[PDB]
Amino acid sequence: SFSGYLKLTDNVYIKNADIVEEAKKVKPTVVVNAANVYLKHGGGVAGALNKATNNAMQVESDDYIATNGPLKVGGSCVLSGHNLAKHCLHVVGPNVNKGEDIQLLKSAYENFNQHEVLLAPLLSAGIFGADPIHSLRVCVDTVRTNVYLAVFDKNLYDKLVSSFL
Ligand SMILES: Cn1cnc2ccc([C@H]3CCC[C@H]3C(=O)O)cc21
Repeated sequence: SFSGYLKLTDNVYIKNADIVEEAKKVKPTVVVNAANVYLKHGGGVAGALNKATNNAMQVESDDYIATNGPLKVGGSCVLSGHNLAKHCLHVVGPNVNKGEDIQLLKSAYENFNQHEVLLAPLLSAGIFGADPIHSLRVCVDTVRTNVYLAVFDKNLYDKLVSSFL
């Protein structure tokens, strides 16, 4: 099971870890990808998860978009977790660097409530351009299921713990 996490609330846990390395160790039922609407997994968490699957995540994702069209910002889809997890929940948080509405971050975290336990990154933070302190606050105030957050950047992890209310 999950180890070395700091408990933040009744249901939210956090650790300074690379989500690919965590997924390889734990083999969680669900790993969350920080996806975009086209499921083009180029960089950040998505680029890292897809590389760890030897591009199988991108081949599956292209077939999903060909059949279904793009996701909505704030939406999600459940696809295979390949060699990392049973499932991958691809969730699209708003990208502030593309000018998207930060108010959609709560809708994006609501997708997590459809799963009892998840390994996840902070949505909309990192290269998506939003404040990670705000993303952690929306996560705690929105997700009711058990979420294990992997924060890759050590300096960011220390900042998030020290500023958590
Ligand atoms: C590259 N990579 C691997 N595992 C990750 C988990 C998280 C992240 C990003 C998501 C937004 C906040 C940022 C971070 O926690 O440092 C990137 C990762």
